[PDB]
Amino acid sequence: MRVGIPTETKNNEFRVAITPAGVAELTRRGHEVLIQAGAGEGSAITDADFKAAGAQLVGTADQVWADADLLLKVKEPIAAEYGRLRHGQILFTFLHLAASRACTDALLDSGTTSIAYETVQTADGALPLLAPMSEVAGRLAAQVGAYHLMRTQGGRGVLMGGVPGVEPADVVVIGAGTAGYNAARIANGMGATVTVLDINIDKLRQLDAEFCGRIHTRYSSAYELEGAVKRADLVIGAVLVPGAKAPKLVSNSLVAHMKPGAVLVDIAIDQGGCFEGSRPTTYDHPTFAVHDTLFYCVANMPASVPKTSTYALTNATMPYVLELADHGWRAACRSNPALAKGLSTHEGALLSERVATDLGVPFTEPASVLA
Amino acid sequence: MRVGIPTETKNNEFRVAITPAGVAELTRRGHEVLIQAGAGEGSAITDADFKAAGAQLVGTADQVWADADLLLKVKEPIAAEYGRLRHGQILFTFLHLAASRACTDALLDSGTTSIAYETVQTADGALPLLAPMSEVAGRLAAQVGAYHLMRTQGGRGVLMGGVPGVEPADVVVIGAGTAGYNAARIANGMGATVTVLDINIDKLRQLDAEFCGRIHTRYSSAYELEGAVKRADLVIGAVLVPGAKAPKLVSNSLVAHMKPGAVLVDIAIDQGGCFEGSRPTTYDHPTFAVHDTLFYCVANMPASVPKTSTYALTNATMPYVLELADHGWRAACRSNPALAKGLSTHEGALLSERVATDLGVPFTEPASVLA
Amino acid sequence: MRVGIPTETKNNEFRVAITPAGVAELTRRGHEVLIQAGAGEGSAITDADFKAAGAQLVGTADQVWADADLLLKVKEPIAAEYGRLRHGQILFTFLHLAASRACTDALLDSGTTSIAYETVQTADGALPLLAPMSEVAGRLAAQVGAYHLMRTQGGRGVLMGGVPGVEPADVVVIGAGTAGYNAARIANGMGATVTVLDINIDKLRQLDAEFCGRIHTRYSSAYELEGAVKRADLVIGAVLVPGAKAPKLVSNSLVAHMKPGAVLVDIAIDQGGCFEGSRPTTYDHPTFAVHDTLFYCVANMPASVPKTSTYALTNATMPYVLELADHGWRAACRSNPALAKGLSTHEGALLSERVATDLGVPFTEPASVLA
Amino acid sequence: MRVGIPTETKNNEFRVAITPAGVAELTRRGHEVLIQAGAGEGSAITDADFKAAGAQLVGTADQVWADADLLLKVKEPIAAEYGRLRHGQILFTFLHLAASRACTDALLDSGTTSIAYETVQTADGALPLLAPMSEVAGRLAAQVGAYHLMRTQGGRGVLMGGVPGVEPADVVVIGAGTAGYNAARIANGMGATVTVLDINIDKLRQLDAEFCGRIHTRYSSAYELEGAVKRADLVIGAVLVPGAKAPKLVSNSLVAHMKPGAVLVDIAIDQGGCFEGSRPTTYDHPTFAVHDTLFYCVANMPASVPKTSTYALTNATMPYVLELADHGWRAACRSNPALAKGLSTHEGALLSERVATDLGVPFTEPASVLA
Ligand SMILES: NC(=O)c1ccc[n+]([C@@H]2O[C@H](COP(=O)([O-])OP(=O)(O)OC[C@H]3O[C@@H](n4cnc5c(N)ncnc54)[C@H](O)[C@@H]3O)[C@@H](O)[C@H]2O)c1
Ligand SMILES: NC(=O)c1ccc[n+]([C@@H]2O[C@H](COP(=O)([O-])OP(=O)(O)OC[C@H]3O[C@@H](n4cnc5c(N)ncnc54)[C@H](O)[C@@H]3O)[C@@H](O)[C@H]2O)c1
Ligand SMILES: NC(=O)c1ccc[n+]([C@@H]2O[C@H](COP(=O)([O-])OP(=O)(O)OC[C@H]3O[C@@H](n4cnc5c(N)ncnc54)[C@H](O)[C@@H]3O)[C@@H](O)[C@H]2O)c1
Ligand SMILES: NC(=O)c1ccc[n+]([C@@H]2O[C@H](COP(=O)([O-])OP(=O)(O)OC[C@H]3O[C@@H](n4cnc5c(N)ncnc54)[C@H](O)[C@@H]3O)[C@@H](O)[C@H]2O)c1
Repeated sequence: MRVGIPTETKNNEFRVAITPAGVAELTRRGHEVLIQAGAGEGSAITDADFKAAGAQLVGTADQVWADADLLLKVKEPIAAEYGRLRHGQILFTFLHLAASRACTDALLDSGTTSIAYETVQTADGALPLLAPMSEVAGRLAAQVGAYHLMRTQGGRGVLMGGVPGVEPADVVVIGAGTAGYNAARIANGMGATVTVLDINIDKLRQLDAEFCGRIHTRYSSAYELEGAVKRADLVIGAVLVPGAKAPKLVSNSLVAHMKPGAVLVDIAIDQGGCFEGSRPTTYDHPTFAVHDTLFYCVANMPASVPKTSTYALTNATMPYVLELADHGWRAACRSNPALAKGLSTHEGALLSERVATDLGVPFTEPASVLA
Repeated sequence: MRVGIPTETKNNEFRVAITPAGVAELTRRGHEVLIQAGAGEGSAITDADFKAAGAQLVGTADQVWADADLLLKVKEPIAAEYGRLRHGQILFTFLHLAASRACTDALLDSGTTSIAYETVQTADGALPLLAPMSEVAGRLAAQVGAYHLMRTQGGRGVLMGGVPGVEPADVVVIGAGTAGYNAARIANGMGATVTVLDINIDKLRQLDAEFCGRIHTRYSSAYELEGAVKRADLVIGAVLVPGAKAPKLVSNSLVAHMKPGAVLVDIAIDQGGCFEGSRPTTYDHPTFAVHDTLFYCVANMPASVPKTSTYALTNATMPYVLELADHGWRAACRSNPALAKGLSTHEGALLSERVATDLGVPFTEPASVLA
Repeated sequence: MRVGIPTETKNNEFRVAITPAGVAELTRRGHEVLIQAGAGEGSAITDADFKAAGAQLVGTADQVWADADLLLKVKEPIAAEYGRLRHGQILFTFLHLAASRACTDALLDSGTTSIAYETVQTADGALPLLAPMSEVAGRLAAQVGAYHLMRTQGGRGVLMGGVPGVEPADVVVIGAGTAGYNAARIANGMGATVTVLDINIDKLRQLDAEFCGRIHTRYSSAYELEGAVKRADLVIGAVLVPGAKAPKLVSNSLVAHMKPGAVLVDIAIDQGGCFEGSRPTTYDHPTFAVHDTLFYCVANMPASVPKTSTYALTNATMPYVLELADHGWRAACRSNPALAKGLSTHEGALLSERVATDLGVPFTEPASVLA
Repeated sequence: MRVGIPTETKNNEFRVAITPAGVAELTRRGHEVLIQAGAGEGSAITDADFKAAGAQLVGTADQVWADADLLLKVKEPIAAEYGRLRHGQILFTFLHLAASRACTDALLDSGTTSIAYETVQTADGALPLLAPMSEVAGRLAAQVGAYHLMRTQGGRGVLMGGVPGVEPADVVVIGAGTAGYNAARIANGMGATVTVLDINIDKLRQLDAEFCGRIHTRYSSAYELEGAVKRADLVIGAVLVPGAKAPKLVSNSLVAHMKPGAVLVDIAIDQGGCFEGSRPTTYDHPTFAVHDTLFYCVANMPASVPKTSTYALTNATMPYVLELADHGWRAACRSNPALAKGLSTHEGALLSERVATDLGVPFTEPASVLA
């Protein structure tokens, strides 16, 4: 089997979907690894480091996409890449299909077989391949939120943690999962007063236990959500139902009642946004205004700390990459139920129910492709 | 007596030297309070809020400077203000005289009588008027340091706290006083591994006690400083000898051997900078490069979070402002040795020994002006 | 049924496989309990204490081995005990068969039926009978490691926790399971800077959550493993694949590049050792040298704190002892899949797959012995 | 002035009274530094390291003692060194004179001028040169106490921290000063339940605040002392009255009522011992028995971790060494009242009142030697 990794083309995307250690393991097992030259440059991995591990460097993107049986990526295919999608080829990357009909249609029309990092799910309900990017983004959201709270950046001009005698910032985190817990933890470490909302009370119990009383928890009812968002300096949206679109929890009329200069960071923007006003932005133009608040909506957040995120991602992905490479996609998916649950696309068939329900028709096929 | 507060004119300076509560106290005691129109706008204090407390609003800066016996500021007089300096007037603000020959010269030449906030010193050695601004700055340094470590900003692209399985950022703080303790505390809260250096072992003992083992402490010898700074992702300089220039502890050749994309935040920039390459910068152009590292040297740091810092500052200054207004400068200074230590300038005489020795001649007069 | 407990014969083994409370439960249910006189003396349990609970005291070891249907021990049979092994007898103890061809062969040849404490495994993957001994050994490892770091015992002469102004010891723990978590917790409590490595990222996540940032986590790749071990003063090997031999993770060539006087504690020595140079030692001669480092390799660790470890063990084992005594071995194993997983040996058949593949041939039989 | 450092001669004493950084400072100021060849070897400081800093290496001890105006040591002169004591020479070291009539007499008869590290005391009551050795010894006491609690070393066989479901060791620390606070902190970090006693309630308050409820505090009356010691597994004596002999707080009759295998560590053994049965031991024979308990009585404790303790000591002593070298002993003592408090001996006169009243006659002279 032939494994390809191309350079990420999305705006400011510095991650790469493999490191030399991973190349070494693949080649040890007799697979060939093709890598677009310069693909690891964002993450400070030279073409030479890749070579030394047994990779064949290739001059252009086109030659990675043709040739490769298993295409490993970080982000979803962008428009300019739709034409590179092949019929007898496995695509393994973050897809976020429920948020992009165009990407979904491009996968279905090309007949490619695709597996989403973010829907790979173990029996206990964890998402081990999203988890590490949720950790990075949760932590990032508190830092960038803290920074944009300065007057100098258009925020209301309060210091996260206050100083003795003077009140700290008021931070609300919607969602007590991986990203939410990490956002809350960092925000609390900077001295903010932190409140997190979720519909799952057990998630609130764990948070309550972990910090004794320090992080406040509220049940995420409409009343309770409005009360907290109204008073907040910084709101972080970190909500998920694993493969689904993402509920609109904060309306524009709500934001109209917020303190001027408040900042809202929508981690749930890949996947759709959990604020009504959310729209994907980029690291070049990260923010925009909604009634006197400032919105921060970068899809692709982990990309700005590639030294951390590249390693965090590939430590998690490799064992699945190896299962795919050794056994081919079906069989890997028959042996590994968590990998099966990541199956999204095959020969024009939409294999994920949540995506299908949210996208209107398509219509599912379950996993009678697994025969 | 007549108390004047003008609008701050330094770049991006949003603080104001008094709040309504302070105005009300002054007025209740029979003093007149003159305030430049719009002085509190940066801090969200309206001209109307100031009136309600008993202040006379004045259309121009010039009328505040002429007329006021006691002039309250936040920052030092800047060049455009040198001509406003008067002979029979008390100026109470942050001066940082050892770092500016020009400003010292202008104070001497005008015959003004000046008290520096930053050299008001209690018997125990504390600096109660600097302390709140060192708190804000120390906490800001960690925040802005974390942000500039993103590849997106020119930094090396590591997340402060790392994520499980991946190392965190390596933070070194030079100086374990108010600013350095606070920078250390926030850096630690964001999950960084933190080392602080000082020549004062007792300061190191306190920090060791407060965080059990969590914050590492190193005795600040040349060898220990070089070792730590070489390995650092973020270096925060927080050194002071109370009225003095500030030693150059980190040489350019040392920074030549640092990791590419490291960031150095020099909180000791007012006062002169403790890195050899430091130079005062502004919120409009905060950073610049030195051999592949990024330097951050905003004099003026607390200005960006005025909602926090204006209150933190005036909570501390008000009792001293009251002593000055009720009794006049000599007598206030005869009564309160902490105030006497802040005496910098009177009728062409330099009253501060540290400033004097550092500025070359001038030559001290001690406080036989207190008669 | 008749239950026998002999005196432990291994070097410095002070534990006993049962306490008076356990004897009393067995007796209440109509079983006979035979105990070698003096078996509880290492753990401060007198012959009289055992009598009061309903035990028959027996003068010699031989009479316990013959006579007893269920033989409860703490350690594996040693060579002088091979001749005591009988055909229609249940042996329940720590076995570690993958580390001893001889002990395995002796059980096979004797036809005895044996269940290993260390492979009794519940549905969630936990090893409830190993666990309390991993807690003791993990906590012991940090203690004894701390001690042998003194120059006086051959170590490099650094204090675990340092003192303010001076760096602490650098501790690496390989394996984030029960013993690793416990070693890290105590090492950290003593002020050391602690890094733990594992291939299981979820175990890294738990450890990151429990101590906030305080215990560092590193993904266990060969590169990360080398980096960390090279810099360490104390290395603790706590790696564990349930019934298997144990990977050699630290080569002799690697130890040759370690700081002189470093100490390596191999908790995984029962089971084979995870350092290349490891070899079982005893409490009489616990350490030996390997290239200027000091190895500590006591199989048997919990034996030195029997007041703690005898109770910790028997609190966990008793419910399983009761099921075996009441129902006999098959039936107990038919009803309790956790107990079935501990089945090692019966009438010349090796019942553990991991042991079988590690020992070369033998060849498995699965549990068609359960009929 | 000429400064000499000889090799420490006490049993297992691996510390050295100076480091290369200290030699370099002395040399820079125009002083001569003479060092016995091999003096730094216990602390891994080579003869070459000392040369590079400007030191003259000397072949024998005798030549350091003759020749040197200022003689810097770590331990007190031992008997084989009494003949080396000279008239016009400053001795600066740990003395513990109230515990040795012989050493005192030898200093008196020789006419030497001696300053004790342990009685150098600042205005606030702190002992800055003792302090770093009390930190090391306090942390060591918990480590070595933990170790000797193993049955394998004669202790009762309880693990410091217990394990879930089983009780931890019960630790009592007598004295809540530097060593006591440090012993408690490490004991607690290892999971023991820790009670500390002192007659100074404010020290009890500090310790209650620092650990919230976690470290128990008891007022040290005879009733409370007996109650706590009777129930303890580990007792640490850390009591300290600055220059005095040290009260016998724990009688032999009391130890007769202790649990068998209990361990008593007498940190206050330099200075005389605070247990009736205490007697100075060495690292070669650290322990002895007293009524079924085990006593640990190493005078000299910090010597086993010289990598830590040499730096901790010399970081504190250097500024005082510099004052002595530059100005000579009187003058240094006239300028620095803290140094004056360390004055012990001059031309046959005993200058310490506490030592004098404890040793019976001698008789004080105060510091009319300072003229
Ligand atoms: N592109 C990026 O920069 C990036 C990176 C990582 C994660 N994310 C996104 O962050 C979001 C959350 O990620 P995660 O891994 O923490 O998910 P998670 O599965 O761990 O947590 C989701 C949590 O949100 C909660 N939730 C669902 N509906 C809710 C509601 N109506 N009100 C309050 N809480 C609700 C759930 O109960 C759950 O506890 C996802 O949309 C994910 O895609 C984005
Ligand atoms: N303009 C601003 O944005 C701003 C605001 C606040 C404070 N500051 C500056 O921050 C600096 C720190 O102020 P602070 O209140 O924390 O001071 P502080 O007096 O409380 O502490 C300073 C510490 O530096 C240590 N130090 C002195 N010399 C040293 C050396 N050579 N090596 C290592 N440590 C040394 C001292 O021992 C002391 O503990 C000052 O320069 C102050 O002016 C700037
Ligand atoms: N005889 C004794 O004194 C004594 C007592 C108790 C336990 N032990 C030994 O301690 C060892 C650890 O036991 P435990 O109960 O903690 O086991 P555990 O299963 O709870 O955890 C072991 C950990 O090792 C990790 N691991 C496996 N392979 C790894 C790899 N190659 N790199 C890094 N990590 C890896 C696993 O992921 C797991 O998290 C076992 O060998 C056990 O027998 C010895
Ligand atoms: N040689 C060594 O290895 C070594 C090293 C360092 C310290 N020490 C010894 O440790 C002892 C403690 O030193 P330290 O630096 O912690 O002293 P310290 O002065 O900081 O504290 C000693 C404490 O003992 C308390 N104390 C005095 N009388 C008491 C009484 N009768 N009952 C209860 N508490 C009482 C004091 O109140 C004080 O808080 C000293 O003897 C010191 O010499 C030995």
